[PDB]
Amino acid sequence: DKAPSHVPFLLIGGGTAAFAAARSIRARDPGARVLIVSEDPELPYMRPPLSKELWFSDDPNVTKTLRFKQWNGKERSIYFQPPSFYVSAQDLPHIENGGVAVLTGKKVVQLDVRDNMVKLNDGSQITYEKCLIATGSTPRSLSAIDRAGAEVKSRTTLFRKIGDFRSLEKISREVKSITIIGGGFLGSELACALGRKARALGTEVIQLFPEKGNMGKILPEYLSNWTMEKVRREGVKVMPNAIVQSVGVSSGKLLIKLKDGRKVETDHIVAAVGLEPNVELAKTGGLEIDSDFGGFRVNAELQARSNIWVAGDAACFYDIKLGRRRVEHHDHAVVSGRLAGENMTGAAKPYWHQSMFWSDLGPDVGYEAIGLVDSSLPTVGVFAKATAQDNPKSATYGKGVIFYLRDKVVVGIVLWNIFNRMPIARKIIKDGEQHEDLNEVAKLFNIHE
Ligand SMILES: Cc1cc2nc3c(=O)[nH]c(=O)nc-3n(C[C@H](O)[C@H](O)[C@H](O)COP(=O)(O)OP(=O)(O)OC[C@H]3O[C@@H](n4cnc5c(N)ncnc54)[C@H](O)[C@@H]3O)c2cc1C
Repeated sequence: DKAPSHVPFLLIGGGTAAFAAARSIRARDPGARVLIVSEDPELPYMRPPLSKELWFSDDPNVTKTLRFKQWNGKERSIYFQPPSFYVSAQDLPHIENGGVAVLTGKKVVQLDVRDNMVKLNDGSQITYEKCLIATGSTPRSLSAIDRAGAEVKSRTTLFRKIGDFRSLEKISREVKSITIIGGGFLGSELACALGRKARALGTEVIQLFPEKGNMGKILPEYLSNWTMEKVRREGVKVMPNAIVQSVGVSSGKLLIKLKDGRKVETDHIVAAVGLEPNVELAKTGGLEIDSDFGGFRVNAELQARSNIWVAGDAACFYDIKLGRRRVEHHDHAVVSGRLAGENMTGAAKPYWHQSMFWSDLGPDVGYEAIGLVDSSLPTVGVFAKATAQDNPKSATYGKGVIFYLRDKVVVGIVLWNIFNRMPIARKIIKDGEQHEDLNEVAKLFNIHE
């Protein structure tokens, strides 16, 4: 497949924000010709199932089919659309009423804003009328791993893509002990997925991290501690307050030394320690990056320059209500991709509809969030006992709401085992009231007493 020399809409990166923008552009302009350039070999696909539902499939071919059952048992593909949705890049200029093409296996390596042109890694050049940068993020590594040898590096997984799901799933069936470094939602999701697999055979899964509990940077202490206990009960050796000093090999085994003196022996490492946005194109492009939040600096309309927009993980945007931010979540990529697509077809609209976040630690435990969520912000938590419907599966102390406050106004919300109430949370954040009583506000989420 060969890119044309010119395309009206060029989308750089072939993930969630690009796919959503393509969909939005085609809705706004049913004859649009849209080219997605994607460095990966696969068509656009969603990432969340890679750490969740693909692990809970009992079909041993799931690795090949990439089809998963949602918690409620409905089956679907990780791909946003099948191959029949797309047209070829070479045919894109000619097909009547246009289409969406994906040039896979190609990376955009230079952006020339003045001449509305990009160059690919193979030396082809493509001129565009409107461009979206949707390049996503790259995993941080741990310095202790960077200092270790090549064997350690080759037995350390940075969990991002289909290839990683496949490689780690295989490892899971081969080794006796896997260690996850990182206490965030992704680390914790992998801990639960791996712990579930380990269970039949009682093999070992370790999760270690510097905080006092799982998701300690986002959740307050009570709930972070509650979450750690839940992960432990999934059959995981959880080691909080753990700072890695070094990692080496010995007797074929990986040896992890912690600052506090503890040592861990394991067969494979998964490092889930957060991300950096992929801003390589900003230097050739002369595009500003945000030194406070990372990412391309764009405005409330996701716009960087006259015919360049940025969406998804890579976009540091101005939120008129909540302030400048960069958000790295699936629904944000959907919302911002869609918005950029509308703005690329004349919309001129600001980011307004607040995107949400979720995480499931199996069919039985679910979190959703929206707005400014950071455990350093003042929080107020209101909780209750869970009913049988308060879990991710049935949706399609055991529950509660956490309010995140700034200038005594709710700027963020976390819902713990409370589903189908995101719109209420969104409306509370939108209205920016000073609430006399957050226990009264908790009643909007069916949390009483
Ligand atoms: C395992 C996993 C589980 C997750 N679970 C959740 C969840 O439960 N809930 C949630 O809210 N969020 C979740 N996320 C986060 C969510 O997937 C991301 O926020 C989302 O993928 C961001 O979309 P994006 O378009 O910005 O980037 P991506 O979807 O990452 O797409 C960027 C694509 O562009 C490619 N690319 C980069 N640079 C170039 C270039 N120069 N040329 C060509 N191609 C390029 C990249 O290789 C990549 O394929 C998860 C992420 C992972 C990895």
